[PDB]
Amino acid sequence: AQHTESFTSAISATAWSWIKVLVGGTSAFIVLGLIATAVVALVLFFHRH
Amino acid sequence: CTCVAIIMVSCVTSVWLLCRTRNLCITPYKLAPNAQVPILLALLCCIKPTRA
Amino acid sequence: DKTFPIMLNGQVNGYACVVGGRVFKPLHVEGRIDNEQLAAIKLKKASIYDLEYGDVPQCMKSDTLQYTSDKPPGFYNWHHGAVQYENNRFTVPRGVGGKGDSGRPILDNKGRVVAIVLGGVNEGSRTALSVVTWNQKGVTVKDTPEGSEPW
Repeated sequence: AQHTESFTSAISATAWSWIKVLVGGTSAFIVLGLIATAVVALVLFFHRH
Repeated sequence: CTCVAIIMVSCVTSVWLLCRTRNLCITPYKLAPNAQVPILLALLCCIKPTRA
Repeated sequence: DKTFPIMLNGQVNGYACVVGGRVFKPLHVEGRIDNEQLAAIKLKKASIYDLEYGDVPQCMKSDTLQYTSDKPPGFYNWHHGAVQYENNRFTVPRGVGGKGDSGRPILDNKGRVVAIVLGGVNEGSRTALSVVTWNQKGVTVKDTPEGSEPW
């Protein structure tokens, strides 16, 4: 072979889109879960006084 | 060494200015336990909120 | 009224009151209930609100009616005296505030439960009670003073 094969040579544009979907959605589904517990905690402090 | 001295002589004029205004926040309200603070000065303009 | 002491190893250590719609029991105490028909009540843990499950049937429902908000600071029918304040509990004198009598309700002049005590063994010259209250529209609030040991 005249060239050198890199680590990201075989990854196409469709395979990059499934990587961003399967990482960004699962990261935001914990971030929304983490921000859900920061809403009722502020609500419970308002209910105390 | 001059540049880290200008920042440090300006950082010590912060805690003598921010906490000076913060000491003028709650001492009109620490003397009034039967009064309710406004929510504009409780959280945004000043730091310490209501505590029970 | 209708309150049930909790049986643990032969001695009394807590009182399990009943409110209309849902029964109660202190979480920090333990033992067995003193009613045969309350043995089927599902025991569960909860948050600091002292939340139990009142799955009693209709045969002994509507015992003590609850009280709404806007509680006046006047007289209240405490079991060993009276309480004459609204935002804080009244400074009850010495003698009261022993041990093993948690969950005792506070009655109104109309025979309505307004609060359930949780703690406050002793603070010194006076005594402050960590008690549950309703703030403005019926939302359940747990109120505690500083340095309140459970009682």
